[PDB]
Amino acid sequence: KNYKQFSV
Repeated sequence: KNYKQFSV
């Protein structure tokens, strides 16, 4: 959904 998820 144009979604993005990142670990920081």
